[PDB]
Amino acid sequence: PASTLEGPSRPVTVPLREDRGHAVDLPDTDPRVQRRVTGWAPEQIAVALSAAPTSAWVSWITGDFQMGGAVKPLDPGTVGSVVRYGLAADSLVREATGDALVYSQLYPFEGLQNYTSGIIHHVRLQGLEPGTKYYYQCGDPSIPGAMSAVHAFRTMPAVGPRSYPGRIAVVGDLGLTYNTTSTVEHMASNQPDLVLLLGDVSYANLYLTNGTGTDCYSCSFAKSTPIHETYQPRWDYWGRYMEPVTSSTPMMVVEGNHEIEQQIGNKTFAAYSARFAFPSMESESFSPFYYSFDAGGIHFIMLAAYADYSKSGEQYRWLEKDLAKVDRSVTPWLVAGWHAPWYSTYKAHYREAECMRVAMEELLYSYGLDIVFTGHVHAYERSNRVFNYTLDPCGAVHISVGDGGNREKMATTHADDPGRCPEPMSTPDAFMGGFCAFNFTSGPAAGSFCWDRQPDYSAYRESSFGHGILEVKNETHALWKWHRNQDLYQGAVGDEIYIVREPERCL
Ligand SMILES: *[C@@H]1O[C@H](CO)[C@@H](O[C@@H]2O[C@H](CO)[C@@H](O)[C@H](O)[C@H]2NC(C)=O)[C@H](O)[C@H]1NC(C)=O
Ligand SMILES: *[C@@H]1O[C@H](CO)[C@@H](O)[C@H](O)[C@H]1NC(C)=O
Ligand SMILES: *[C@@H]1O[C@H](CO)[C@@H](O)[C@H](O)[C@H]1NC(C)=O
Ligand SMILES: *[C@@H]1O[C@H](CO)[C@@H](O)[C@H](O)[C@H]1NC(C)=O
Ligand SMILES: *[C@@H]1O[C@H](CO)[C@@H](O)[C@H](O)[C@H]1NC(C)=O
Ligand SMILES: *[C@@H]1O[C@H](CO)[C@@H](O)[C@H](O)[C@H]1NC(C)=O
Ligand SMILES: *[C@@H]1O[C@H](CO)[C@@H](O)[C@H](O)[C@H]1NC(C)=O
Ligand SMILES: [Fe+3]
Repeated sequence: PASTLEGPSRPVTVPLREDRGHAVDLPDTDPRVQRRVTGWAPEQIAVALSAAPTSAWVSWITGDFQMGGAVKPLDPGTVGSVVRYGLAADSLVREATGDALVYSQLYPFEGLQNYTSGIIHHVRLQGLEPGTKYYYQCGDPSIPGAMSAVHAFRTMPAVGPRSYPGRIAVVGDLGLTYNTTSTVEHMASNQPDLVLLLGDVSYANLYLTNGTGTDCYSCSFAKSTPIHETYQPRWDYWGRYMEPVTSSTPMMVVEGNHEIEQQIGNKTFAAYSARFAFPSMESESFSPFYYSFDAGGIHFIMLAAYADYSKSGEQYRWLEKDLAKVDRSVTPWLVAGWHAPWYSTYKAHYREAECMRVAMEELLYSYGLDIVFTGHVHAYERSNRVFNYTLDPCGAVHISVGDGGNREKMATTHADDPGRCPEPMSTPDAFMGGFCAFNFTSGPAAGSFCWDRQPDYSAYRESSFGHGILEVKNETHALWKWHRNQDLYQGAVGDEIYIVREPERCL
C-alpha cells in the first residue's frame, strides 16, 4: 500500500464492469422492515455520540406511523423518554430522561397522501467513562411492556494523542436496497466502533406519496407531480433494518440533498432533523445540519453542504470558532465530513459544490485539515493531497464514498472522458445557488473546464458499491481501506493508503 509521504501517485481508473441494472429496493414485506414490536415498545433504537466521549445519545420511536387518510399527529407527552443504563447487564442502576417529538409530512395537493410519525425520543446519557461498554434499556417504565430489551454500546476512547477508536466506518448514499444490505453487512463484519453516514439516508424522495418508486425522480415524476414527493415509511423501514447496527454502534449522520424533502409551507429536512440525535447543543452549532465532536484524538467536523456556507453566514462563523478551539496536541487529527465532494472527477455532479469549496477551503487549509469524507457521487474516489486544485503536501486527502448502494444509477462516466465535459452553467447546485466554477487558468487543463484524462489530483476512482474503514494508529499515521461489495473473501481490500500527517511542516 502507498503512503501519502511518497507524494502523489499516478492516477488509477478501474475499468467498468458490465451494467447489471439498478439496485432493487427492499420491499415493504421484508421481515427486517416490518413492525416487530407492538403497542408503545421501542423500535428503531439508535446510539449517537455527544461532543465528548463522556456522553452519548440514545434515540428510538414508539408507536406505528400513519400513512394516508386523515392523519392525527400523536401527542409526544403521552409516552415518557427513559433510559436505564450501567456497566453490567444485570445492574442498570443509572437513569436518564429526555425529550419526545413527532413530525409530519404534509402536502396540500389533491391526491397526495399525508404522513405522521410515531413518537420519537432522544435521551442524553451523562457521566460515562470513555472507552467503556454500557448496557442500557430504553422506553417508558410506567407502561407495561414498553421497555426495550437490553442493548449495549461502547463509548469512544478518551481524548488524547495516543487514544483512537480502532475502526471508523464511512458510508454515504445508502438508500435501502439489497445492495445496501451488502454494504451494511460488509461494514458490520469489520466491527467498526463508529459509523459516519455522509448524507442521503433512506431515499424516501424516490417515491410518490402513494408508494410508487423510481430509480430517478427527475426522469419519472419531475413534470407530472406538483412537488418533489416522498414516501416517508421508507425512513421507518430504514430505521428498522438498521437497528441491529445502530443500537450497538454509534452512528453520526449529516444531511444530503435527498433529506431536503420539501413539504407544506416550504418546510424542509423534517425527517432528518427529528429522527437522529446530533451534538448540536454540546458543540454549540445549535443546528442539526453541522456540528463537531471528539472521538479519541480525532476532532470531527460535520459540515452542511445544504445550509448557508458563505463567509458571512452562521455556519462559517461557527466553523471559525470551532477550529480556533482545537488543540492539536490533544486531538492531533482534524477530519471533516459533508455531503458534496469538492474534487470528484465523475461527470455526475462535477464541480457542483464549487461555491462551498471557494467559501470554506482556505479556512480549513489554514487550520491543517487532514482528511475529508463525502458522499453524493455514486462511485468511490480518493484524491491525492490537494488544495485549491493544486497538488500540495499540506492539502487534505479528499475521499468520496457515496457508493452505499441506493437504487439510483452508478456514476460511471468521467468528466474527462472524450466528449463528456459538461457545460459549465449546468453544473451548480440549484438548491444552494451561485456559480463559482470557472475554467482553469494554470496547470495541464488551463483554459478548459475539464481535463482530457484523469486529473492528477485524483489518485483512484472506481464505479463500485462499498464502504471504507479508517484506522488511526497514532498522532501521525492513519490507515484508510475501502472495500468493494462484490468482493466477499476474507481480508479483501479495494483501495488502501497510509495517510501520514506532518504537523511541523504544515501547521
Ligand atoms: C505510528 O503508526 C505507524 C503505523 O502503525 C507506525 O509505523 C510502523 O512502525 C513499525 C515499527 O517501526 C513498522 O514495522 C511498520 O512498518 C510501520 N508502518 C508504517 C506505515 O510506517 C509508527 O511507528 C508509529 N509511530 C509512533 C508510535 O511514534
Ligand atoms: C394533508 O395535510 C394538509 C395540511 O394539513 C391538508 O391541507 C390536506 O387536506 C391533507 N390531505 C388529506 C388527504 O388529508
Ligand atoms: C447489486 O446487487 C445485485 C444482487 O445481489 C448484484 O447482482 C449487483 O451486481 C449489485 N450491483 C453492484 C453495482 O455491485
Ligand atoms: C401513484 O400516482 C401516480 C400518478 O400520480 C400513478 O402513476 C401511480 O400508478 C400511482 N401508484 C399507486 C399505487 O396508486
Ligand atoms: C424555501 O426553503 C428553502 C430551504 O430553507 C430556502 O432556501 C428557500 O429560500 C425558501 N424559499 C422561499 C420562497 O421562502
Ligand atoms: C485558488 O487559485 C485561483 C487561481 O489561481 C486564485 O485566483 C485563488 O486566489 C486561489 N484561492 C486561494 C484561497 O488561494
Ligand atoms: C471553458 O472550457 C470549455 C471546455 O471545457 C470551453 O468550451 C469554454 O469555451 C471555456 N470557457 C472560457 C471562458 O474559457
Ligand atoms: Fe447527494
